[PDB]
Amino acid sequence: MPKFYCDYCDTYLTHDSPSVRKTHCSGRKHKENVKDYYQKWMEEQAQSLIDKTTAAFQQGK
Ligand SMILES: [Zn+2]
Repeated sequence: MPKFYCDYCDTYLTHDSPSVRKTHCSGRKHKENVKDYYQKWMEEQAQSLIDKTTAAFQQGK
């Protein structure tokens, strides 16, 4: 599966490498940006499953 995609940003990356993916996730704003993805999922508030995936993704303690 070439090319990478960020469901939180609704965009399609072109270089799915180990530095490009981390380069895309190298800004504290990316966390607040995720709220825009699940802001209207069901007219409610869902700020729990994000910490489980943002912290337990690959190398987060
Ligand atoms: Zn993103």
